[PDB]
Amino acid sequence: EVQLQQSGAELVKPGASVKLSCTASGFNIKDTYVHWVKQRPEQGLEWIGRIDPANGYTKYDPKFQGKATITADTSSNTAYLQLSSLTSEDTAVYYCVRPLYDYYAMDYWGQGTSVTVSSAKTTAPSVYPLAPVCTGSSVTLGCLVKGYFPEPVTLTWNSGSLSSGVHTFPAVLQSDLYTLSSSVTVTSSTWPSQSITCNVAHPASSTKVDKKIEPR
Amino acid sequence: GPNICTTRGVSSCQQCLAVSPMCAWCSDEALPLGSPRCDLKENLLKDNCAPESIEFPVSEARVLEDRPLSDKGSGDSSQVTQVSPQRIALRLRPDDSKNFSIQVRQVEDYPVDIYYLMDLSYSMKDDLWSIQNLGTKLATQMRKLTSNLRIGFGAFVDKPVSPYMYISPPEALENPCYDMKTTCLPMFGYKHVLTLTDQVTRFNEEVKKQSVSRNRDAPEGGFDAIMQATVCDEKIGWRNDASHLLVFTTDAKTHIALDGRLAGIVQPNDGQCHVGSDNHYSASTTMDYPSLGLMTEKLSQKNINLIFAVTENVVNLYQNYSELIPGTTVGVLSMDSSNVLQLIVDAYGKIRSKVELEVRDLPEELSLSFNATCLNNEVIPGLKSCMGLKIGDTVSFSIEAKVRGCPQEKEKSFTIKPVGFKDSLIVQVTFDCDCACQAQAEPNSHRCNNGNGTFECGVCRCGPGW
Amino acid sequence: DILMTQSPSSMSVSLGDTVSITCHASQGISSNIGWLQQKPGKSFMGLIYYGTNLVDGVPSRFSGSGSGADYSLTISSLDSEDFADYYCVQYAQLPYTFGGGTKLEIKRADAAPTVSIFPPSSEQLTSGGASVVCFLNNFYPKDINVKWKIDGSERQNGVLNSWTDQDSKDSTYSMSSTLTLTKDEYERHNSYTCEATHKTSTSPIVKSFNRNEC
Amino acid sequence: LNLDPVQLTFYAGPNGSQFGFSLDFHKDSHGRVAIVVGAPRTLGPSQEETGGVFLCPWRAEGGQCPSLLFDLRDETRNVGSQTLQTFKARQGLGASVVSWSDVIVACAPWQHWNVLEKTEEAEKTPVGSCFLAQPESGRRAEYSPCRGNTLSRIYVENDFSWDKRYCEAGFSSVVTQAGELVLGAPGGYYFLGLLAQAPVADIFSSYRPGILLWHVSSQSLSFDSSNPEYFDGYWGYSVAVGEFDGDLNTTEYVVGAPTWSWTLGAVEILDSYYQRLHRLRGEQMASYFGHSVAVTDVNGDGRHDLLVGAPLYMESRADRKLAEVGRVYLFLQPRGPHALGAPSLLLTGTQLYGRFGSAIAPLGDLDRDGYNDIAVAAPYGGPSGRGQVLVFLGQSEGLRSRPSQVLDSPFPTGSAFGFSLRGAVDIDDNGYPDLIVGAYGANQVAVYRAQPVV
Ligand SMILES: *[C@@H]1O[C@H](CO)[C@@H](O[C@@H]2O[C@H](CO)[C@@H](O[C@@H]3O[C@H](CO[C@H]4O[C@H](CO)[C@@H](O)[C@H](O)[C@@H]4O)[C@@H](O)[C@H](O[C@H]4O[C@H](CO)[C@@H](O)[C@H](O)[C@@H]4O)[C@@H]3O)[C@H](O)[C@H]2NC(C)=O)[C@H](O)[C@H]1NC(C)=O
Ligand SMILES: *[C@@H]1O[C@H](CO)[C@@H](O[C@@H]2O[C@H](CO)[C@@H](O)[C@H](O)[C@H]2NC(C)=O)[C@H](O)[C@H]1NC(C)=O
Ligand SMILES: N=C(N)c1ccc(-c2ccc(OC[C@@H]3C[C@@H](CC(=O)O)C(=O)N3)cc2)cc1
Ligand SMILES: *[C@@H]1O[C@H](CO)[C@@H](O)[C@H](O)[C@H]1NC(C)=O
Ligand SMILES: [Ca+2]
Ligand SMILES: [Ca+2]
Ligand SMILES: [Ca+2]
Ligand SMILES: [Ca+2]
Ligand SMILES: [Cl-]
Ligand SMILES: [Mn+2]
Ligand SMILES: [Mn+2]
Ligand SMILES: [Mn+2]
Repeated sequence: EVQLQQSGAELVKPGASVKLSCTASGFNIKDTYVHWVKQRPEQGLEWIGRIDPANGYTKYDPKFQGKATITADTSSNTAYLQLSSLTSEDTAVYYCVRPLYDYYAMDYWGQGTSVTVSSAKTTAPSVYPLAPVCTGSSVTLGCLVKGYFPEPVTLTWNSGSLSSGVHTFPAVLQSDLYTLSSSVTVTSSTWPSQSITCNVAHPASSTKVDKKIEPR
Repeated sequence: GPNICTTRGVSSCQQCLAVSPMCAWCSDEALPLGSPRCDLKENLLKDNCAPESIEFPVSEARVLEDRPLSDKGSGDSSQVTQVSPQRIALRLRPDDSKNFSIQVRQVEDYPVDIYYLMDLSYSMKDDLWSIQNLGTKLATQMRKLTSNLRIGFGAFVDKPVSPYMYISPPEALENPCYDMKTTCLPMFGYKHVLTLTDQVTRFNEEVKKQSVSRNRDAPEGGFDAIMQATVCDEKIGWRNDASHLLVFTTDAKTHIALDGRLAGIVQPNDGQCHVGSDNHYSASTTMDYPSLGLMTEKLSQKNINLIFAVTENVVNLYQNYSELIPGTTVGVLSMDSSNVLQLIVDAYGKIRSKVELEVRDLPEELSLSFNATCLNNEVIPGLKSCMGLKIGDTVSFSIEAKVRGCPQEKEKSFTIKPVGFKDSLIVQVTFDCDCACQAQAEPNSHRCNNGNGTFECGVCRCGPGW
Repeated sequence: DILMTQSPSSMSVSLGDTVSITCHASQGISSNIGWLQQKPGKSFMGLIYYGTNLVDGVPSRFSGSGSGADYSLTISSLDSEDFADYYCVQYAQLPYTFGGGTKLEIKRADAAPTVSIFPPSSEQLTSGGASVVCFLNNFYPKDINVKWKIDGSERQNGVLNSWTDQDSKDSTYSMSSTLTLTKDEYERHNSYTCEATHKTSTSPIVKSFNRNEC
Repeated sequence: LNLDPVQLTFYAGPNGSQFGFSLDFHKDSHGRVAIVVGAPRTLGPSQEETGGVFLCPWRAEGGQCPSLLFDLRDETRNVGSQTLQTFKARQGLGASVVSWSDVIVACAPWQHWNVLEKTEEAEKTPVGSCFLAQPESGRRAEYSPCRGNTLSRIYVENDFSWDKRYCEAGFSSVVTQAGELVLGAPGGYYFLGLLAQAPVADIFSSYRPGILLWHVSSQSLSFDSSNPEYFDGYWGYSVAVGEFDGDLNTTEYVVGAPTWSWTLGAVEILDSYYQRLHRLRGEQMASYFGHSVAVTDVNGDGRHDLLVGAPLYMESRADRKLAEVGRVYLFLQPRGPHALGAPSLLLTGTQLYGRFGSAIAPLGDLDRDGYNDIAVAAPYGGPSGRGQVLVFLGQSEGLRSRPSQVLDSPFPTGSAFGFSLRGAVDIDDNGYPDLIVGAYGANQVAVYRAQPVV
């Protein structure tokens, strides 16, 4: 079967360089064209370029001329994409693509490689309990994770016990650092009747802090 | 004493001669009953046989035409003689054999035709430049060997059809050198340029107006051209009484029969002329290349001496074709044809350094044997081909014809001719098997069983129907 | 380059509906177009190439069509797996250019949000910061506008919003707004409010607290 | 021996269409045998020669046949900032046809192809193409492995290495019992010659109309070479298949190269990975040794034997004179893993310019004696030069040195009667295998029925 197995996510500093890979599985990379595509949430999808691994010849969008450099080694059946003089705008997911039948198509896609450019150092999160103000039938608590790098973080209530009625929100980039928040909703007879704890783990700096929510 | 003529116990004059070439017959009335009528000619006169009744044929050979070998092939109106004798009469009796001779001379100062057939594919651009003065340079060197010289010129590339010919862009059809920085002629199969003429400066000035073309595949349709230069007698201008030299130059492989299928061409080469008033081969795109066998047939039919003047990188290739086309000579051409002059002279010398006899229309019952006298009176038995000769030398062959039995047709004729020569020796054979006394036979004779037979040559034969 | 205008940007539909995505180009591309699918938080799968031809393994409910500069992707009878993103891509000319995208979303009945405001924690205030949090859970449709008010006056500097994908259970979205101020500036004022403007209520849903007072 | 030369069956096509240039037997899903005939000069839509294919049902009377319709419109596709072009004018559709299961493979070795990018181009060259059809279902597909999109300048830079622009794929064709189409392309790699293999089923599933350039992953082309012996050798003029290694799971390939090693000509036996096992060298130059190859077991030892045609071989005769007549070579496969030695038998033609060996067809067992037989064509032989097909019977020691039967051409002069042959199929269902002969010069096909031995 056709499968494209890319490299793992990269974490690098601006001005440095990175080289991604795209290993072929179940076929010969030399068979067809190999394209690289950049994906961002706002700018959407952008086409970088292509390479014919049989001979090494390439084509590029004028937008990426200078930063992108595509190469291929038929020996390791692997294709590469090199990015130079990295920037905050180079933070994106990078896919490699090949066609199925049509010489020019874009059909099979690797899983993608997640690149993050940042000057930030490995910082530990700051976990804060969010208790309501001084009534109803449904109560809601919260838990704020601020200023940590890099992603990700795992968050549970009562160490995976309280799972239903929860909303954990995506991380957001707050000045080279990440901010994450989470909420939970139960009945008034549960809290403060039962101790509710916010369990946060940041494996990067290896910290598993826990904050119990206390009323006001 | 008794011999094979008597002991066989023959029944007629005809059967008597058939015993052995030494027998004879006596047709005389006054001959003893016990004495045989079929004995040696010495034994019959011994027994008082009338000399006029003696039937004894002697196998002989007398000349009818015996012109002398010409000293110079110059001048004359094809009255040159290079074979002697030109015609003889031969008489043979059953199972006998007679011997005669023939002389052959490589005449000095014999006219020569030289048609220069040239590859003009782009690989030959620099060759064109070094032969611009070739016509006058070649007139100077051949003048030592002949006073009658005519030269012509033809040119070939390949079949103007895909994939031999570039067909894109549309500009490349008018100028195949389009994607380069020069101009060249559109593709052409083969084109006749100059008929064989004695005005040698016409050669130089047609060469100076020629230019090259360009095709895709290294092998070139040269054989297409060798054919047309051979079978288009009138257009090339081959003279009847002259040595025909066809000089083929190329620096690459050549196409052969059945290669044309890659162009969609499957029709075999018909061996006919197809060069019109436009002087271009019109079947180049519709008729396959020729085969080596078809080429040999036409080269022999028109007495053409083919000469492969090719470059070192393909000498071995054409040396091997030369072995499949007898009478072909090979010379090594430099990469710019600068040495083509000495090559042709050497080839002409090598061509006329051999005399090989050939026999045409030889009856089934006749068999021949040959003895060669090459060099200095040195006999070489069982050989009919001299080698290593020079212009002016002369050889001679001794020939013996042996007949088996007696054939039905009493008068046949066959020819002895050297390969490539105009003149020949015609041998008019006559099989003397019958007796002259048979012409005066008596059908239904009173002497022969009350008319039930026939009286001929002094004996009684059973008539027709018995 | 060739501009790929994909429309609509999103649509709310239900299982079994026959929907049609379109893609309009800046010039003729003569069926040199493909279609892609990206299931939530996953990679891409080929759907169509050369305008109409299916990719091996793809169901027959999908179909491409159109010519010149206008093409159409159609899904007959949607499946639960068919809710994902869909992009068109042209390869009539280099460089290849994609469409903006089109997200298929589960349709359901409208639902007003459950607002909840949260003052800064004790731990945070002791460190030199102050973040007021405003959660807006379980609602539909996704179109919503949050507004922060300090002493009744609007504030736009220092806000940090975040949304979730459509929930797997109830098919409702949720939002999280975070106003971040310094400790010094947090105490210059007393009232804190986050107003919520939805189509479920002409009047904005308001929740607020006052500093010190509780 | 027992072919009926009295009551023939004649099929015929349009005038000048070269109907009969190539033929083969075709069995539908019900086993009903038909005859597929190629006519590489049939008029197209634009009144221009494109070729065509006919599918003749079996009728002892014969007659006209319905066409097997194919797309004859020139194609154009603007994609990848390039323009792809196909030119079917004078392509010769039907210059070789071959059948396997309920599928027909008709090829146009001279279909032209060009790619345009602004001012540059790939050059308009004959890459060759083959058209595949399933007559009962109506399915259609194409296959043209030598199509490329590399521009003319690059080939010059890389020195014409791997130049598949002049393949003329489909020149010769054959299909393995496993269903793997094998095309001969004598013009691949700048007139070196390549072979192209690909499973039929993958061709049908990976083809879509209008794509013009598409991938077939399961395909397998042979390899370029820098050896001057292969230069202008037309490796792929003729092709065939058989079993020559002893392993019954692998299929071996036989390839003709009639101008190999400076027109010495050769035939090579390969594995499915194009690795050379044996190489039979030509005996005489320009003999075109390799013009036709046939594979069948003639001596009945279960081991396939090889037959090679050299239709221009010049026989030696009296007075040092040669005479082009043609010649066929028989090679008997030895027991176990051993090289094919010297030829077991030399069959030499008789009629000058007769081209004895232009076509060779395995007949199966004609007289039903236990040994397979063959037929050899001399399309310009016979006392009239009208054409002859000679039959040679198998025996314990190879083949008989003299023919058992001789089929003289029923057509006028120049019919090329015998240029194509196919046997070993019982078409009237009488238990005896029959023979179909093509005469494209006369645009007809003659069917000889085998009858019980007299
Ligand atoms: C033009 O025609 C000539 C022939 O007239 C060709 O020259 C021949 O080429 C073949 C192929 O290379 C030669 O065949 C080889 O002969 C070897 C023995 O040669 C002996 O005898 C000659 C006689 O002169 C001596 O010169 C030589 O030194 C030896 O004493 C064999 O050993 C060879 O077999 C080996 O190689 C072949 C592959 O080539 C393998 O298949 C064998 O299994 C084995 O490994 C081979 O058979 C032949 O000898 C050559 N003859 C001459 C006189 O040179 C030209 O090639 C041809 N040219 C063109 C352009 O077509
Ligand atoms: C060719 O020469 C041979 C000898 O080399 C001749 O053969 C001999 O001829 C003489 C003639 O007197 C005989 O006596 C011998 O018996 C022959 N010897 C043989 C035949 O071995 C032959 O006659 C010559 N041929 C011609 C045509 O002159
Ligand atoms: N290993 C391979 N696959 C392989 C082998 C051989 C070649 C190759 C390519 C081009 C050649 O020359 C072409 C024209 C002919 C001539 C012009 C004229 O005759 O007019 C001239 O000069 N150039 C000759 C050989 C390419 C690839
Ligand atoms: C025939 O042979 C004899 C004996 O050698 C010779 O004397 C005679 O001259 C020959 N005949 C001719 C015509 O040369
Ligand atoms: Ca095998
Ligand atoms: Ca066998
Ligand atoms: Ca048999
Ligand atoms: Ca039958
Ligand atoms: Cl002479
Ligand atoms: Mn040339
Ligand atoms: Mn040169
Ligand atoms: Mn050529």
